[PDB]
Amino acid sequence: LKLDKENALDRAEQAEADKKAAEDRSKQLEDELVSLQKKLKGTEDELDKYS
Amino acid sequence: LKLDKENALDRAEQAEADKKAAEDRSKQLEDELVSLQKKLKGTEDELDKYS
Repeated sequence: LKLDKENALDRAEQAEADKKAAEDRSKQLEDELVSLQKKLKGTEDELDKYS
Repeated sequence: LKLDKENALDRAEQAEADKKAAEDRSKQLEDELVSLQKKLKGTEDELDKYS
């Protein structure tokens, strides 16, 4: 039916939306691995300045 | 419609595979962000130890 495709599509479309959300989380987490690594190296560069 | 439950189920399997690859990345990047944060706090608490 249209309801089988709509439910399978709601799963696929929501999975694409969840891929957007999962990608939003993973890309933001990669941006924040850069933020964390950059602030880790901010702190490391500052460790040397304080050391 | 009739085969779009199957096309959208396979699309859901792929979209779930890609949301999962993005989410598996979100988890790996979360583990890395937390590892970087623990190292950042390692360096930040050490920035204080030197400061």
